[PDB]
Amino acid sequence: NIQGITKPAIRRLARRGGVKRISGLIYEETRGVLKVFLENVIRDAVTYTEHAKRKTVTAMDVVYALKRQGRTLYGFG
Amino acid sequence: KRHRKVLRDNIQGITKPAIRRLARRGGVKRISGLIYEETRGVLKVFLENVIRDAVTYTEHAKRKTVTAMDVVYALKRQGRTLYGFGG
Amino acid sequence: PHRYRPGTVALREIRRYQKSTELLIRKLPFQRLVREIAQDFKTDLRFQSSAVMALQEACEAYLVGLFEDTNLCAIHAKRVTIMPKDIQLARRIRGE
Amino acid sequence: KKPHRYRPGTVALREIRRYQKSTELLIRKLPFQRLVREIAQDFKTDLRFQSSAVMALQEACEAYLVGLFEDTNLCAIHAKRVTIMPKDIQLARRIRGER
Amino acid sequence: RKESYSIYVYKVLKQVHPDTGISSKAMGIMNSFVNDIFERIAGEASRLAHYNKRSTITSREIQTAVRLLLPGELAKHAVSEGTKAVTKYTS
Amino acid sequence: SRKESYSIYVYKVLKQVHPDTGISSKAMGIMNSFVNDIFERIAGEASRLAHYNKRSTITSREIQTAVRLLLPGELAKHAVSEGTKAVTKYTS
Amino acid sequence: KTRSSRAGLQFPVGRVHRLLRKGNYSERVGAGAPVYLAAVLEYLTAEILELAGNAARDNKKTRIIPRHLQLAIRNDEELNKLLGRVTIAQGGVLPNIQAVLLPK
Amino acid sequence: RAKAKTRSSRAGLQFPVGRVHRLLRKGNYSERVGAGAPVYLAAVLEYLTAEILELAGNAARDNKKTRIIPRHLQLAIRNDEELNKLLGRVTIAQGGVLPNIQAVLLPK
Amino acid sequence: DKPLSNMKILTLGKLSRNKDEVKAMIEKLGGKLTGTANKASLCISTKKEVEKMNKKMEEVKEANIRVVSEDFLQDVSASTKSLQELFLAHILSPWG
DNA sequence: ATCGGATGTATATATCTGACACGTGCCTGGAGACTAGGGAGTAATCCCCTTGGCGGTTAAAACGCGGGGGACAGCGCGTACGTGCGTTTAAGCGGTGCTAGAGCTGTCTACGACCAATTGAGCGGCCTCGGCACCGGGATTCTCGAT
DNA sequence: ATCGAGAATCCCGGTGCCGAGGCCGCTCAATTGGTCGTAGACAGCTCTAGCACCGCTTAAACGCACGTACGCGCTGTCCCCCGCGTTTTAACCGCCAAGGGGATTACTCCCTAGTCTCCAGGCACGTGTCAGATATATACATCCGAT
Repeated sequence: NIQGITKPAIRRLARRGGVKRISGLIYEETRGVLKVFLENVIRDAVTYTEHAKRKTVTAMDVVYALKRQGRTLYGFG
Repeated sequence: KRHRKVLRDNIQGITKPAIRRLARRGGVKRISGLIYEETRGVLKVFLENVIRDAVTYTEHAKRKTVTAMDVVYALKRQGRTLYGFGG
Repeated sequence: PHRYRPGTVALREIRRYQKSTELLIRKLPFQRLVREIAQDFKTDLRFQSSAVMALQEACEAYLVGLFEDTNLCAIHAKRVTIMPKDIQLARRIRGE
Repeated sequence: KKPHRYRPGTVALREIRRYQKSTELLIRKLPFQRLVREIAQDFKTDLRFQSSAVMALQEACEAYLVGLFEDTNLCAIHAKRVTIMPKDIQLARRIRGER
Repeated sequence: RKESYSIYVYKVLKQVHPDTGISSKAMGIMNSFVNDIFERIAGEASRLAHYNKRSTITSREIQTAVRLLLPGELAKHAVSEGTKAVTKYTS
Repeated sequence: SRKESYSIYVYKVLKQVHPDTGISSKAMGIMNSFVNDIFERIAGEASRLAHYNKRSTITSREIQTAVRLLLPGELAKHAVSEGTKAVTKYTS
Repeated sequence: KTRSSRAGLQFPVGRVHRLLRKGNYSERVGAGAPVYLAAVLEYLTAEILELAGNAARDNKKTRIIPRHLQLAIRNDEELNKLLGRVTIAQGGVLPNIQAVLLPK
Repeated sequence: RAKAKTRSSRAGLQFPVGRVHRLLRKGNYSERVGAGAPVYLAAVLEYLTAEILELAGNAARDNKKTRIIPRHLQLAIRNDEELNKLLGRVTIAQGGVLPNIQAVLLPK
Repeated sequence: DKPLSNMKILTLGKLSRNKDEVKAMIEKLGGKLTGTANKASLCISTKKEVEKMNKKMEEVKEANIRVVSEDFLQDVSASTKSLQELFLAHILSPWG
């Protein structure tokens, strides 16, 4: 399933990141890193959801998760 | 009313071989000489930020003397929590 | 027939995607991934649509900044080409 | 007979083992205290110190510098350099978010 | 019902740039900024209170929290503004 | 004048894990530093949880949740198990 | 009357006070604390909106949008220092290429 | 009245559940504090303490020292993934660092 | 200062600052750059181009548009002096 | 190097639509006008711990002199990654429809706070002794320049 | 290539000390055990937002070809760094003297919390337009050979 993160999407991300030239080995590594980054956030988010006795995750769960994980996102508070 | 001699340029007292010993504990094998002054600058800035906030806690306490707790608070808010001097 | 040189369109692409703000990953499969990840922390979960969007913004942002570090790692290595070791170095320096 | 000499960098490895084994502080005590006092005297006059406060600063500063040099080491190694250069520090601090 | 800073932010916008509007997403981000900074200041003010056994957060805590949090010219200007506002409120 | 610390409880725990073993005062100061920090982390997140859920009360639920956020997995699970066991025992 | 009107501020001093009390930060909150805090928030608001408005004018747009905020925040050193670990929805990044990557 | 008995003793804990409750109230974290909280908290702290001191005592034993010192704590902390992750932004006075050299730096 | 106003200032002839530096100076100065003399206000160059007299500058001379040495940019990026007088101070157009 | 092919980009004009800029109804949370209990401000007093300085020792830093190996400019050459065309595919969209569960309202009572009597627990001070440090000498390791 | 100096390191053993471990008074902070009000657990209802599924379009991702320029293994040579010996020099240590200010206690009162009554700032939610998205044709900017 994770392979749905497309090669040209990763390229566009690298381009917003100012990268000129790209080893193919990047794509799988990036998918691995992304998966870990997602997992850590999601675990805490689900933890807020579960603490709240919800079955539904909120954007606030993501906010609190990201804030405690040191990456405070404005635009969803 | 009996003060010590006024302080200037003490950043040079951070010795080359001390900087080397620090780099050695940091596992550095080989050192370019340009490192010494750059390190001094980085250290000077690093110190200044902590010290200012420590003094800020000292001022809020209306104290004239800086405590280790003042240092601890400064470091903790600056994200570099030090165990060894709390209380 | 006409051509650009290698890298020229890549510099054009940098200008494009740095001038723009649009999210870069496909919405649907990003959500699909999030759901299967979440299933391992708890079964039978559901999501606010906004949470998906917020996650995508966060992830793309995290990746972009990390790629700038990666770019700088390659540049410090005299490469113009990124390699996995650049990411590993950046992540290690970040303390991940 | 030619006097003994270790090969270049052999003693530096011995020095790495040495200072990685010990816990001891590495900067000259009173000069460090003078620097701290000097810096503090730029923010407010006649500031006084607990002895402990000074020791804690030296601990903090040495630890910060050491970890920073470890990152610096990696930066040179990644650059295939055996030798550290100011750019290594700068790069690391930039990645760290100090810049 | 649901609170926000938004109308106050809107009046600030009208003050600095009468002819200029704002997007809903941007106004959301403004609320995020306000919330964040309020929490930062208040948390440090609480810590100052604990560190000095004080029951009361006061102007002096806020002034100090600002001095810890803000970079130089923002801190100075914010201090001036808070001092002024307190002076006017007192009179 | 009167101070307080965790030090005796740390020392009892020390006797329990390693009967024959002592500790330095500076190391004990570090242990106190550790207890303080981890206490404060937990209590802050408990407060946030309670706040986000409008609860006036911090409870066992908050501590359990706070731990499940703060700690790495197996360390957290052992901690969750311990705290749960202590609560059921205490309740009896 | 209103507390904000005596302060000469747009921010809601009463709401600030009530927030401070129920935000559990202390047993007590002296009367000037919310006034000072409101002024700080309002000032920072003004400083942001000023620069974002300038950015929007440069972009030839009458309305402030997330791009403009991010742009302003990363162009000012003190804002960027204050907000470094923050991320902004639909902000993107500063247009930026390292000179080594260019032609010749 | 009945003979005085500690909440800590009922919990089967060394850590001071009563002092913990006091600190929770005075720490302003919430308007109210349910009695299971100080128990659960104490147990957690006491467990983490034991988990540290086990490995620190091992580090000391390995060093042929019978008394724990700051070096042991730091060593034990960096030698566990979970403690190191828990304490990664934490510095330890007189801890030193892991003895560690990158292979590229060694002789041929 | 912002002494210019969208002035589409043309840039030619082996400028020692890069085109994006010159653009940044012009546009900090309230201007805009151009490649087109037909819609330019003014042009800036090394004196060598008024020695070379390439078709590009010759079009500017035939537009009679005033032209100045590159240190004009340095001067406007440093001083509030009347551009009319700075033409003289940096003059490469005897024309206009 | 210039010079023109190209194609990509930014700039006028229309337009259209829908988001935000603004108005009205209205309610709750701020706020005006009380009260008082105690937080904290201010004074006074103690003494301790911080600050300064002097003399003596010797560890460390500074300083100078090789020299070798690491830094890095050049470069030959192999591929892997950028650009581009043609293929295919699945993301997207606007639709529909469903019902789970999130959210609001409402009851009732479990239990955390508040006070008050009691006492033993943990802290502060004063013992006393063994784990550790400390040479100091002795055994082992590891390095280098021979071969 | 493997083999001797010889330099550094780590290992036993007598001293001795001083920090850690320990024990006793004993103050206040925990517990004991009573209220009681309201937090919040639990039931109920509803409507909304999330979930599911459907057909069509076309933007996107993909898959293949190819060449160039990038990465990168190799070489020379230059010096800047490491290592080692002499110098000096200032850090370090003891012990001494002064006195600033941290710390604590006691008093007094200013003021922040709390309460009730009042009501307009601020919130919800209608609605009109002009901000700006979307072409689209157009006139610029700029890249790339081919000269």
